[PDB]
Amino acid sequence: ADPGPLQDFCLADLNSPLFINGYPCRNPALATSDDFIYSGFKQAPSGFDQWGLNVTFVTAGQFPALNTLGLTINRCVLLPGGSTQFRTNPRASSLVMATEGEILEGFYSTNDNQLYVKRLTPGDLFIIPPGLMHFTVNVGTGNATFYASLNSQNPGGQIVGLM
Amino acid sequence: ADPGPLQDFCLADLNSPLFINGYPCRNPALATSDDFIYSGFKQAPSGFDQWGLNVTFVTAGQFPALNTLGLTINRCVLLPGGSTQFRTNPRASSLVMATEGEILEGFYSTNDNQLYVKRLTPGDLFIIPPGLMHFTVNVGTGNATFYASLNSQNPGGQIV
Amino acid sequence: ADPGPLQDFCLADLNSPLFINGYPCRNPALATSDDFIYSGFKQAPSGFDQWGLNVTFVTAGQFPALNTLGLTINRCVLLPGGSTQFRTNPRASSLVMATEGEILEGFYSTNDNQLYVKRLTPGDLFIIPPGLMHFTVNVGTGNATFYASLNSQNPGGQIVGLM
Amino acid sequence: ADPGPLQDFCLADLNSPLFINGYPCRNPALATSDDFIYSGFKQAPSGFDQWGLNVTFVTAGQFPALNTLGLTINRCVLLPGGSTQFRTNPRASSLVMATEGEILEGFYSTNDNQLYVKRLTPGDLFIIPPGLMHFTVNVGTGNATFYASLNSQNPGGQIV
Amino acid sequence: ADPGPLQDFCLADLNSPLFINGYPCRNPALATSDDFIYSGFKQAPSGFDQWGLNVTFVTAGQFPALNTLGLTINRCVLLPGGSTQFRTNPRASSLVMATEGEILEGFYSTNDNQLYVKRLTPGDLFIIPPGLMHFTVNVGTGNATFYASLNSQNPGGQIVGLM
Amino acid sequence: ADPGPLQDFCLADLNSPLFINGYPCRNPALATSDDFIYSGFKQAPSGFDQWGLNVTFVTAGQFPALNTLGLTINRCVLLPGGSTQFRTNPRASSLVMATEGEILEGFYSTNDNQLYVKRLTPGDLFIIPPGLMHFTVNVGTGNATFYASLNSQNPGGQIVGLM
Ligand SMILES: *[C@@H]1O[C@H](CO)[C@@H](O[C@@H]2O[C@H](CO)[C@@H](O[C@@H]3O[C@H](CO)[C@@H](O)[C@H](O)[C@@H]3O)[C@H](O)[C@H]2NC(C)=O)[C@H](O[C@@H]2O[C@@H](C)[C@@H](O)[C@@H](O)[C@@H]2O)[C@H]1NC(C)=O
Ligand SMILES: *[C@@H]1O[C@H](CO)[C@@H](O[C@@H]2O[C@H](CO)[C@@H](O[C@@H]3O[C@H](CO)[C@@H](O)[C@H](O)[C@@H]3O)[C@H](O)[C@H]2NC(C)=O)[C@H](O[C@@H]2O[C@@H](C)[C@@H](O)[C@@H](O)[C@@H]2O)[C@H]1NC(C)=O
Ligand SMILES: *[C@@H]1O[C@H](CO)[C@@H](O[C@@H]2O[C@H](CO)[C@@H](O[C@@H]3O[C@H](CO)[C@@H](O)[C@H](O)[C@@H]3O)[C@H](O)[C@H]2NC(C)=O)[C@H](O[C@@H]2O[C@@H](C)[C@@H](O)[C@@H](O)[C@@H]2O)[C@H]1NC(C)=O
Ligand SMILES: *[C@@H]1O[C@H](CO)[C@@H](O[C@@H]2O[C@H](CO)[C@@H](O[C@@H]3O[C@H](CO)[C@@H](O)[C@H](O)[C@@H]3O)[C@H](O)[C@H]2NC(C)=O)[C@H](O[C@@H]2O[C@@H](C)[C@@H](O)[C@@H](O)[C@@H]2O)[C@H]1NC(C)=O
Ligand SMILES: *[C@@H]1O[C@H](CO)[C@@H](O[C@@H]2O[C@H](CO)[C@@H](O[C@@H]3O[C@H](CO)[C@@H](O)[C@H](O)[C@@H]3O)[C@H](O)[C@H]2NC(C)=O)[C@H](O)[C@H]1NC(C)=O
Ligand SMILES: *[C@@H]1O[C@H](CO)[C@@H](O[C@@H]2O[C@H](CO)[C@@H](O[C@@H]3O[C@H](CO)[C@@H](O)[C@H](O)[C@@H]3O)[C@H](O)[C@H]2NC(C)=O)[C@H](O)[C@H]1NC(C)=O
Ligand SMILES: *[C@@H]1O[C@H](CO)[C@@H](O[C@@H]2O[C@H](CO)[C@@H](O[C@@H]3O[C@H](CO)[C@@H](O)[C@H](O)[C@@H]3O)[C@H](O)[C@H]2NC(C)=O)[C@H](O)[C@H]1NC(C)=O
Ligand SMILES: *[C@@H]1O[C@H](CO)[C@@H](O[C@@H]2O[C@H](CO)[C@@H](O[C@@H]3O[C@H](CO)[C@@H](O)[C@H](O)[C@@H]3O)[C@H](O)[C@H]2NC(C)=O)[C@H](O)[C@H]1NC(C)=O
Ligand SMILES: *[C@@H]1O[C@H](CO)[C@@H](O[C@@H]2O[C@H](CO)[C@@H](O)[C@H](O)[C@H]2NC(C)=O)[C@H](O)[C@H]1NC(C)=O
Ligand SMILES: *[C@@H]1O[C@H](CO)[C@@H](O[C@@H]2O[C@H](CO)[C@@H](O)[C@H](O)[C@H]2NC(C)=O)[C@H](O)[C@H]1NC(C)=O
Ligand SMILES: *[C@@H]1O[C@H](CO)[C@@H](O[C@@H]2O[C@H](CO)[C@@H](O)[C@H](O)[C@H]2NC(C)=O)[C@H](O)[C@H]1NC(C)=O
Ligand SMILES: *[C@@H]1O[C@H](CO)[C@@H](O[C@@H]2O[C@H](CO)[C@@H](O)[C@H](O)[C@H]2NC(C)=O)[C@H](O)[C@H]1NC(C)=O
Repeated sequence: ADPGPLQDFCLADLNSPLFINGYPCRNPALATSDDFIYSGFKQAPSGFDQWGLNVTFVTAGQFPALNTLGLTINRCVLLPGGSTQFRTNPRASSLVMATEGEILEGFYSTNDNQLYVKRLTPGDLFIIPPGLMHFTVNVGTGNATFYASLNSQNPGGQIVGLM
Repeated sequence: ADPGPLQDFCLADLNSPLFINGYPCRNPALATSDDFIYSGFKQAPSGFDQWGLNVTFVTAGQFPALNTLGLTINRCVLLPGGSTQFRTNPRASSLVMATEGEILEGFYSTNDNQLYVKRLTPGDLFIIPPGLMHFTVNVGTGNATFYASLNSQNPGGQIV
Repeated sequence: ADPGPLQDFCLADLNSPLFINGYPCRNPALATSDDFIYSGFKQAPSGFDQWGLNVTFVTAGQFPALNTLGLTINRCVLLPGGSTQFRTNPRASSLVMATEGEILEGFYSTNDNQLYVKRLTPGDLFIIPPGLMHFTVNVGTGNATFYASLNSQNPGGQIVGLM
Repeated sequence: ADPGPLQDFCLADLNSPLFINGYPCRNPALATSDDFIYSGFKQAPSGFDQWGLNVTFVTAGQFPALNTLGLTINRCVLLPGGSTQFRTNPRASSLVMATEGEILEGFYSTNDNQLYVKRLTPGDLFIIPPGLMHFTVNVGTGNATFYASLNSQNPGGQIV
Repeated sequence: ADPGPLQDFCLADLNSPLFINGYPCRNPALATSDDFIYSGFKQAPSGFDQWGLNVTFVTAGQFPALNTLGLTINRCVLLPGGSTQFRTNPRASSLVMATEGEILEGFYSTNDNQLYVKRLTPGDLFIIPPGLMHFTVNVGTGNATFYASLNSQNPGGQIVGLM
Repeated sequence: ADPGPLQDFCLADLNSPLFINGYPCRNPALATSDDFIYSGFKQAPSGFDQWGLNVTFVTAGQFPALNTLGLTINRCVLLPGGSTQFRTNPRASSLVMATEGEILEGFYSTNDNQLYVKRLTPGDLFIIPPGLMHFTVNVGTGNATFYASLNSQNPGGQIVGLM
């Protein structure tokens, strides 16, 4: 549901004094190859929340080249015993790929909160419809790592309940 | 640019005799937890094209639960010396994450085909705007693996 | 974010054996004036949930002419002491109009769940961004009534927390 | 058909010197609870046009918090004998709810202007597809009041 | 505002008994090159309305390959003294190109119907925003021909006034 | 896929120092009738590329009134023996109308590049789905002229192969 792009690219000007839907852009003539790579995932999680989750975000706020292009990827690492609590992504679907460890991944539908839940091991994909309450719990040994691909440059994230 | 969903989910009925924009759906009341997991990536590449590329596709055609939900992920594995050739994804952006090996990833803009190209190592991301000509070359020692996340259930792919 | 209409109207065929995004339609040549009125709100709430809320829904599931046209209105009645609990509308904004009694209406943003809350009396409007956790509490005398206008034929509704 | 929002909210800066599709926004960090309520409907109609209609508008121009969020509600009050004349909402559907009095509400399709018209009494809803010519006539004894919910922050209005 | 296509093409099955938003499609495997050409404009206008206008329509109803692809072209020919009356295209912009003769082309805005009117000679373009009341009158000698490009497979057309 | 317009019109301010998705706009109160006509097609092609193609562009970059309104028209003239090479329009469908001369027009699908090719004479239409590789070659005598209608204010254009 992100607005369609009206040109090739439009790098977010993160220090603009203006506020618009999304971000104003830098001069596209000034873009270089370096603007289209993002290397943030090379930094390991620097900490975890009280529930054992670290999220490393890659939205247009972190990766200016994502502006207008409709995509986000977030890396989630769960300590042993860690969980996400109940969360939503208000403005995007989330396609989860497990890459390390083992997790319980589930979402609740809008039909009396019917729960669709599966155990994921590395390689597994799990799709979360937009805005629906979901969770991840680490059920394996060591850390669990998964990547969420979302169809918005800024899906948003909200903690909705605790466990 | 995928049409927005008008309900929670709508699993593609791949055996329907009808043809519509996207796919007709199975009865949502019959959907189970098993319908929202996809395990295709656990199968290693079974072969490679003449250029050393294997693509393992996860569109709504392979993962029915993606129907109406606007996302695709593809796994690409390149043998040493492998290349993707020049390709487009006509109907989606592509966000590439390198996970193994090292690649050259680039795309051409519509302004005299200016080339934006970078070396990617595991962890790096590279964004290809929708429809733009792009390529990947394996410049590392072993196999290169990267995943393309696309904002369509069926972005399409074309060698140009 | 509802798909745009590709013709004047497309009345939901609610007894179709097919399932598609949205609803298949009846033959538009068979539509009559009666198909574009909906009188469900003339029935008073027939009951309330354990927390004192009655919702009378008008989505495309109840009002076939809404199919493809991107709108829903729901009537909410709260008994004295009643509340909605914490809820989301996953796929639409919600514009609330209070018409009877007095309510506390609020939503939480995705920025550390900052709460935006106001007391509403009849005539007041309050806008809930899409997918964001929100609530209504009856703080007046007697029943509270408000109408939610949503920009989807089927916004969805999910109870996300209790109070 | 309103562009999707790219953040939680984006209050219209109505005093901006810039002009863009929609409105530039105020700093979201400065938004308060007061920004998400609108109390304009507490003012009764201050006057009526020659045809006995008063419209009290709530678009993003009046209610800045509606900016990017895709909704509008307008209150229409018709004096006895009043009428709206033939009008369109070019960029949105209109879902009409009658709340006081009795009205004739109708719209014309694009198929030889077939007329779909119904009598509405309080509680009734009537849906007008986007852009289609429509009208309301007061057929009751007192004032008629109805609210139009539209799926745009700025649907537009035109007498045709 | 047409829904985005979810595949390469989707030729309208005009003989389907089903009704959905837009059209159900033929088997894309059966599509041939001939399905993507439309030659209706080789037919001259066969008649004119009360007022001297002939419209030759190319929507998805006439050109099945337009289904899901978001475009329509209409050819309009005006006899001497002919006019369109006041009309709207409810669901699309219209980009008019004059190719023969001379016309007065105008639309009214929603701001108290301010009139934007220009007269066009062959080669000229004039843009009509979506849904806005507009008209064209033949002000030259002989026939006037112009083509309307619209960003919908089925923009719709309505006479709204009589001029 | 162009973002929907949020007002009647929004003429591109091409002299703005700002960069956003699309274009910032001039004050709509200053717009006049002349802002909605574009006469660029009155200029004949001033030159041709290596290969005998001239494109006269009418995007929002040339015709500011197209901004937010979702349409573009391009005129293409091919010298004898001329061709476009393999090209894409990344962000729009293209509806081609041949008006002078004779052309071979084709596009390749994403299904192993199956070729859909037709030859066109004046009046014929041919639809190119968005982003798909396509070409036109002049196969008649003299100049060939066709107009491309695209459902974007800035579809973009890319040479993808050399034929
Ligand atoms: C789960 O994931 C966390 C975060 O990635 C791991 O903790 C991190 O481990 C890094 C490497 O093991 C630590 O960096 C090292 O720091 C030392 C001294 O400062 C350096 O000499 C060394 O070269 C590295 O740079 C990093 O400090 C640490 N980060 C955090 C936030 O804790 C964690 O690893 C496990 O826990 C830590 C506390 C150590 O005991 C590790 O040995 C141990 O593996 C991951 N857990 C598992 C089971 O893999
Ligand atoms: C690059 O990636 C490809 C595909 O993932 C690797 O080839 C695959 O290697 C597997 C071994 O890890 C092969 O499985 C074996 O198959 C034989 C034949 O029946 C079995 O008897 C045996 O028990 C294993 O199951 C798999 O068949 C093979 N697939 C293909 C399509 O070739 C490749 O590995 C390298 O090449 C193969 C041919 C072997 O020589 C591997 O030992 C070798 O590492 C990957 N290349 C690199 C450099 O990592
Ligand atoms: C809050 O809203 C509820 C639902 O609208 C009100 O309860 C409803 O009141 C109706 C009319 O007062 C009841 O219908 C009547 O039934 C009787 C006997 O069956 C008939 O003789 C009569 O003609 C009406 O048809 C309806 O039964 C009732 N519905 C429910 C679900 O309770 C409620 O009204 C208040 O509570 C009820 C229990 C009565 O005591 C009412 O007198 C009282 O006003 C509304 N509350 C307020 C404060 O307005
Ligand atoms: C139809 O709706 C209109 C607008 O809401 C009603 O007119 C309004 O009636 C108010 C009374 O309820 C007027 O307020 C009074 O104004 C005077 C003048 O200064 C004050 O001194 C006095 O204290 C009140 O505040 C209000 O001015 C008036 N507005 C307009 C634009 O006319 C209308 O009511 C009917 O007409 C008016 C003129 C009075 O005669 C009312 O008593 C009468 O009911 C509504 N019509 C009906 C049939 O309900
Ligand atoms: C989870 O782990 C990630 C990765 O280690 C942490 O992300 C890092 O968080 C810090 C502090 O929030 C960020 O620092 C910020 O950097 C920007 C760079 O311009 C600067 O402007 C800010 O003022 C601030 O210094 C850092 O960028 C960020 N790194 C990445 C790759 O995202 C995250 O904090 C961890 N979460 C928790 C809860 O511990
Ligand atoms: C690259 O590697 C992937 C992963 O091994 C290969 O994908 C696999 O391809 C086979 C054959 O195309 C698929 O089997 C087919 O399934 C369909 C539908 O069930 C059926 O009609 C066929 O008869 C056949 O059984 C298999 O599902 C697929 N697996 C996954 C996970 O996608 C791919 O073939 C390799 N590409 C090349 C060029 O070697
Ligand atoms: C809140 O009050 C409303 C209005 O009184 C109640 O709505 C009504 O609910 C009943 C039972 O769910 C509906 O009955 C159904 O009618 C359809 C009509 O075709 C039928 O197919 C079903 O099998 C069933 O009989 C009724 O339609 C509905 N009325 C309206 C106007 O929506 C609602 O149940 C109350 N909620 C609670 C929690 O009490
Ligand atoms: C129908 O009744 C409504 C409700 O009384 C009238 O709306 C009110 O109209 C006045 C004058 O147009 C608005 O005041 C103006 O506000 C702007 C912006 O602050 C300012 O620039 C002007 O100088 C003037 O003060 C007032 O805000 C507005 N109230 C509401 C709630 O919308 C409307 O005028 C009546 N229509 C007719 C035809 O009588
Ligand atoms: C305007 O002229 C066109 C072109 O001849 C007419 O279009 C044909 O109309 C008949 C009758 O409905 C159809 O069966 C044909 O398929 C149409 N052909 C094409 C190419 O569109 C049209 O009828 C004329 N309109 C009026 C009002 O006279
Ligand atoms: C305007 O166009 C009409 C329709 O094409 C012309 O009438 C046709 O003229 C041709 C001669 O070239 C006849 O073969 C057709 O039978 C006529 N058809 C109809 C429906 O009249 C008309 O001559 C044109 N007038 C001018 C002044 O250009
Ligand atoms: C194709 O012909 C057109 C029409 O003359 C040329 O368009 C002009 O190009 C100049 C130089 O960039 C611009 O300053 C003008 O504003 C253009 N006018 C119009 C109406 O577009 C175009 O340059 C030619 N292209 C080639 C490759 O020769
Ligand atoms: C094809 O088109 C070109 C461009 O319009 C023609 O060349 C022009 O011819 C006119 C004469 O009518 C001259 O006034 C221009 O100066 C020429 N311009 C250029 C750039 O050459 C050409 O003659 C046409 N050829 C055919 C066979 O139709």
